[PDB]
Amino acid sequence: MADESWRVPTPVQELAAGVVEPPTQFVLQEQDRPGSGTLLFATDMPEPIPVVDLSRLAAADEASKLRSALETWGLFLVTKHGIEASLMDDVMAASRDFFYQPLEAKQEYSNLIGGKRFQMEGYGNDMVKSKDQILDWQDRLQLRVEPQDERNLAYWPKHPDSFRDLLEKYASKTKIVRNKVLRAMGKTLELGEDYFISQIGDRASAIARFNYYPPCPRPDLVFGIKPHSDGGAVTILLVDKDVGGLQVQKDGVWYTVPSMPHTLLVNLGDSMEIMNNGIFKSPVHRVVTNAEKERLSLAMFYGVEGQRVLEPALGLLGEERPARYRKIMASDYIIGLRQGGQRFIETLKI
Ligand SMILES: O=C(O)CCC(=O)C(=O)O
Ligand SMILES: [Co+2]
Repeated sequence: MADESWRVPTPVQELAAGVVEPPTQFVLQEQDRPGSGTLLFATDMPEPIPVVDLSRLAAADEASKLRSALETWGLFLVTKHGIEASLMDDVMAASRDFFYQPLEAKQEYSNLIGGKRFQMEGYGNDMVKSKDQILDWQDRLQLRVEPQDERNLAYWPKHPDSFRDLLEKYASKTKIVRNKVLRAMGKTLELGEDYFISQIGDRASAIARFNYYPPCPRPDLVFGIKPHSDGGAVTILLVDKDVGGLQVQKDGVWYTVPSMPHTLLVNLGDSMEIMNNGIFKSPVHRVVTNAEKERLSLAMFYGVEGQRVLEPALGLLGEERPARYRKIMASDYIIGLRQGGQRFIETLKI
């Protein structure tokens, strides 16, 4: 009937080889470009830089840093998070080893069912919904890590042969970090330390996303990953070798997210914004490319169980305090998120 072979994009790592212009499907309209047309993409983030010593989170001055960071930016760097540098280095080395393999080897894990049907899990790109869609300058391998009995290990790279063990160990380590952050948030919001852990639920999704950003000859014309907020409750992000690129939006201004060696980045998701009545909000963020080197990151997305109603916590609505978000089942929120200027969560504000 009709040819829709534009739904099947070639990996950017291939398209980026040796080019001096970005192919047209990556080029943003002038007013949408990182510097809107200029070479100045972002402002340096002002002090105090949002940094949280996770081992000292029970101390009041550290809790005050976490609260200040979440109010101001919706994210923070974490130090002393309990994840050994050797394991952070190895999981990102395993990722680099996978992306460096031949296209043939990587497409054995393709997220294009039968070579044509997008699904989220596997190696490739995000869904192409229309011919005129501007694509991001990245590829990604995305894997469902939790619940354990829902994993499809056929999409997990078999080479290098320690990829699976490294990801499993790392994910179990980021779950500890997740819970420590969530307990500190329940405490500062006076909701109980286990409030958000229980809202999220024992079988909640945890998804690993290994991002690969090839060098781009014209970083002013494309996004490595387009402006967005994460949809779940909390994201724990690891950037290999702290290569720059990540930026965060605040009051319409884009700020470079600074790096610290051996740290992780925690950012809130939209589901958390609703659950906490907007006290802390989900930050809009993006990745700009560079001309010199590839950039690798690993995001651990912690979602909320699908049938949980997302709604402002009851403890935040005492004393006739008004709800600022309509309620919505978590699976319904994700569905609305994947629909096509205005972010979906704006439709829920009251
Ligand atoms: O690569 C990064 O630093 C950001 C990744 C990100 O925003 C995402 O995968 O949702
Ligand atoms: Co993100």
